[PDB]
Amino acid sequence: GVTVKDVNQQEFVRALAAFLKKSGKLKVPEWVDTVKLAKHKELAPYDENWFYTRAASTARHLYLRGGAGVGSMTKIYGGRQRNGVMPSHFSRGSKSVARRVLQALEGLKMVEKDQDGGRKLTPQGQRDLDRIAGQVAAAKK
Amino acid sequence: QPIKLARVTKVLGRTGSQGQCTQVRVEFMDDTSRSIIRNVKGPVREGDVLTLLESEREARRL
Amino acid sequence: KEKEEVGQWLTNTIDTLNMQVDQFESEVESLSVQTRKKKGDKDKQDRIEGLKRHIEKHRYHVRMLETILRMLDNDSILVDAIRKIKDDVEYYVDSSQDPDFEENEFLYDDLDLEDIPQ
Amino acid sequence: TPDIKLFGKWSTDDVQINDISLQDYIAVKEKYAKYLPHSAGRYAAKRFRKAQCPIVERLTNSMMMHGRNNGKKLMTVRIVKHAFEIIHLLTGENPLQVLVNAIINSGPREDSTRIRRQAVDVSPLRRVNQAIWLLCTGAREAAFRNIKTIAECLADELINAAKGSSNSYAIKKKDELERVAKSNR
Amino acid sequence: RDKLNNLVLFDKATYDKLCKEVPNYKLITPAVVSERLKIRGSLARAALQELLSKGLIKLVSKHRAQVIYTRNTKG
Amino acid sequence: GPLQSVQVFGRKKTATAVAHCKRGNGLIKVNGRPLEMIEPRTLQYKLLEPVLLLGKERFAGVDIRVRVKGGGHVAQIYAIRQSISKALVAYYQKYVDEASKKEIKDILIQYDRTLLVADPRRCESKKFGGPGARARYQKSYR
Amino acid sequence: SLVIPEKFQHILRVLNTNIDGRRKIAFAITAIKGVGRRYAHVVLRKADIDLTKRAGELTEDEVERVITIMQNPRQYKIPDWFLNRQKDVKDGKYSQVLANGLDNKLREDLERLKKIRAHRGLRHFWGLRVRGQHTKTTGRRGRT
RNA sequence: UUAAUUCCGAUAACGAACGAGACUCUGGCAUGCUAACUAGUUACGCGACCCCGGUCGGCGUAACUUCUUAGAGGGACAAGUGGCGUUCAGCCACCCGAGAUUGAGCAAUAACAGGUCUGUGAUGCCCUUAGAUGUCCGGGGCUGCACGCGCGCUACACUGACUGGCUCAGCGUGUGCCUACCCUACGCCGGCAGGCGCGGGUAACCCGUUGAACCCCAUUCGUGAUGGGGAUCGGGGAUUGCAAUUAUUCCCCAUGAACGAGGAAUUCCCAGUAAGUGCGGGUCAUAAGCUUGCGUUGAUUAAGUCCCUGCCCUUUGUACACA
Ligand SMILES: [Mg+2]
Ligand SMILES: [Mg+2]
Ligand SMILES: [Mg+2]
Ligand SMILES: [Mg+2]
Ligand SMILES: [Mg+2]
Ligand SMILES: [Mg+2]
Ligand SMILES: [Mg+2]
Repeated sequence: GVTVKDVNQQEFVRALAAFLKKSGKLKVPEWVDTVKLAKHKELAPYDENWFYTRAASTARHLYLRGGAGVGSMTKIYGGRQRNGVMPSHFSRGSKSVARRVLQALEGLKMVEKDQDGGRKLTPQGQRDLDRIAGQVAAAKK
Repeated sequence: QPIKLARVTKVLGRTGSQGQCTQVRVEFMDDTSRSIIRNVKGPVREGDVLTLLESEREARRL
Repeated sequence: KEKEEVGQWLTNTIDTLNMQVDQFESEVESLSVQTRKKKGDKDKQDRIEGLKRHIEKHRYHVRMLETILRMLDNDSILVDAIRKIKDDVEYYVDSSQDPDFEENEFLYDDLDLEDIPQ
Repeated sequence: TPDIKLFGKWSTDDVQINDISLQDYIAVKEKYAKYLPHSAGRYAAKRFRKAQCPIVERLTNSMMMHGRNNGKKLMTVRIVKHAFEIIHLLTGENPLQVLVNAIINSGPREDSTRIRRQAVDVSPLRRVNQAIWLLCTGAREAAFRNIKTIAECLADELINAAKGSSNSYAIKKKDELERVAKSNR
Repeated sequence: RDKLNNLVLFDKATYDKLCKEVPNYKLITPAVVSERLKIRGSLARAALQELLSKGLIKLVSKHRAQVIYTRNTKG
Repeated sequence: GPLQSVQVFGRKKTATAVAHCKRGNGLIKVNGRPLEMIEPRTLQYKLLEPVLLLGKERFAGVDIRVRVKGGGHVAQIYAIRQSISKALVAYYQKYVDEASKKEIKDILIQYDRTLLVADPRRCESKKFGGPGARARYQKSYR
Repeated sequence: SLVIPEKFQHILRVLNTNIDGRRKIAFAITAIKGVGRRYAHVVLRKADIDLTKRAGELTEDEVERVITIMQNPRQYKIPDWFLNRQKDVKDGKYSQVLANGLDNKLREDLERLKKIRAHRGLRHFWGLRVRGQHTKTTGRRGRT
């Protein structure tokens, strides 16, 4: 009936972070209120619960393209590094927040470590994301 | 002083210092026998309607 | 400087008549809600008609103020005439909502603006 | 509807071109109805193909100016989309029709060149070009260094040009341009 | 040279102005609300949010750069 | 049961899209997502132009599954729209009467010629002495 | 909370500096020279203060909580790499240096570099570029 | 008449040669050919999730080459139609169609006291040759700073900035005779630059489906030199290097300058063009504000003229001829 694919992803991330909140075991780190998650930023993420949305984005990206590791997540969450007086370039995300989103999402069994490395989505994790897709699909009625 | 409307029957040539205007023969849309010459600014092809704010001012030839 | 100030004042007046057209239109809106929900509000329909009088004359006044601004930027109509009628146009803006209303009919007949078509 | 094509949410009919000098240069009607002001293009391949370009495609094409906005047709399509909703809300009437009225009212009918100057009249195509250009930069210098959006400035500038209010930059530069053409004929 | 003093919160002399005339505006945008009431755009957005929640205004379209409201539909 | 697939491609630029139109029910979807959610959504009706010009009953007997690779978002959307409009085109030469095909061409081309024939405009090569394809650097004197 | 209640203050006085009350607090406490756009956010997150609240909208019970975290950030779990003065040349002390202390510490770094007759100190004395810049063509207002 | 000394035609010239054109590469087009486990598509089997079907770059094999690769060919010629035309050379418009003018490369004769002796074991002459103008080592300078100029980058914001989310490329390059220095998947520690481990790739095989930026959707701002702008400067932390101080580079915090669209003047450009936007290559131990390529988004205006600056041909005048 509904998959993660055939629903709009915008509110899908915003509701899946709430599911990860209702789980209550998503394992936020100690520095999550102090950091900047990329080189190309200058201000902290304004959202108090940006870790849950980032974990939702990471779960969705692992669904849509598996075999992804920390370098792949920093490639996904990259942007334009405004070098000030120099022109802007491409810079990546933070490897530590990437690996701790993955380590959290395997702390609760939703992603899995592939042999030789990389992260894949678990079958019940696919079930969880697909039911969150079902909830945001019933939100269209 | 009414403003008039006129259809191009002929393009004669480009005029101006830089060749920036066209010189057209216009036939009025009240009298289809009254055709005079006006210098026109912009890309003008033949068969097109123009609003003359002065209508009896004839343009010099080429 | 004087022409710019007078045209700026005319722009402020077309702004305030736009706003007051909006106010009378919204009162027409809500009284029309009430009449359509409960037919029998003949007094509310009469109030809609009086507000429609106000909207009609505010629209007419906008058109003549617009004609004044066009002709003023084209330098055809004199600032002495606009200063001759500025007190009475201010009087209209101040006194349009009042029941006690002594309007000059000759606001634009003093300049032959209703005489000249658009 | 297969026959009539809504411009998103605006009918392309009920728009009458009151002039005949611009009737075959304003592309709105009966084959030029499209869903979006975004087409592929090839409208500058020959000399008069921009007459076949629909007038809102040209409105979005001339709105992407001043360097930082070049290549941003999707953004200008969105600005014109919001501006049309603001126009329809402000006037209660068709944004396509008052856009055509703004074009006709703003297009300067005679100009001055150098053949000390000399007056000429204008092309229908150059009249439409100058109309669109004056409307777009009237919106641009209305929206620069100001709190209100470019969609609002384009909307009220199109409405002010559709009535000739002399608060629109297009009208108050058209009348001076025709005035200096008046001065040297 | 030039400077505006835009209200950052409504005082009571402006709150009645807002809740009385602003729902009767044909065009309602935080930009024009800032221009009439001499307030900031952010305060205007925060105003039109509670005005939409109480239903005195009506949303037509939203965007991240342009949100537009109008008066109540008659019905 | 005759298997009645047709597989066409469509281009705008270096982006190319392959539409797979086979016999089925009224499904049209691109990269696995339905056509009503492909980003950016300001060209939603641009994506829907083959559907809205040809109606839905022509789409009723066929389902179309499009993949697209290369280019960027607008060129992606134009290649997708190309692929749809010539996918119904190559199904209706092949499996149904030719006169339905001819009247579909009578709808598509006379609306816009770039539904069925791609524009050949590609990026022109930058040459030396300038920042790009035609423009040159600033010339300085004195 | 969009009504303007009691305890609204147009200009605050912390660290003997002013604060624009119109600003969001996360940019309002950046007016202290020593506290920037991001050290403001980390101090306003170590204390539970909502960042959509304004500086005049805050009450006195939390502005002291803000500036005590300013004065001593290491007692309030701020890590050492936010600080503009760690491993000092005199007391080796990790601290965040503030309103008039910033001028004091900058001046003492300057004169401590002057006393040893270092090259950077001599170029700071003469007014030239000290970070190795090409002074031939640019910097036309520090000179003449 | 042509883009053309390009043709027709005229003709004390006739026959020729170069340049131009032709030519090679590149772009666009083929559901016809060749073929594909280092490229895939479609079927079928199994697996996973939802509610018979849907999704899957989850796993696997029976056809096929549409997508991809790159070869052989085809294709377009002013060929067809209607005007204009000595009814010639040719021009304009239109049908049919992928294309009815894709972009480069090569580029004549004659020259120029143009640049290069600092590319050369190309090199004449002269200078020097052991207290060396050879060569090596150490340190410094080539970055020095009252001023002037040129090429550029960042900007002066709301058509924006910040912060989250979403979603798309195309050229490439990559483990080195000397020769040390490659590109990196992924696991773990670290805010971060980074570090510590095992793997692949001498490459359509691994990086890689190159999840690029701009753009798109949602927050916070609100005309304030502001959350624009990021110069300058202070403190600390990593990497490369034998060595970084005159800060090699990168990070973190803090400092928060001019700058409100720029005088006279002046440059480049017309269709995938300008412009924005990022990514490669070169330089490279560390390394892009440069250059050369590549894509992505994508216009305003123009189909003209000799007014300005120049170019070509003819006629004409000349006291010019290093003109
Ligand atoms: Mg010489
Ligand atoms: Mg040098
Ligand atoms: Mg500032
Ligand atoms: Mg900034
Ligand atoms: Mg020049
Ligand atoms: Mg260089
Ligand atoms: Mg003589």
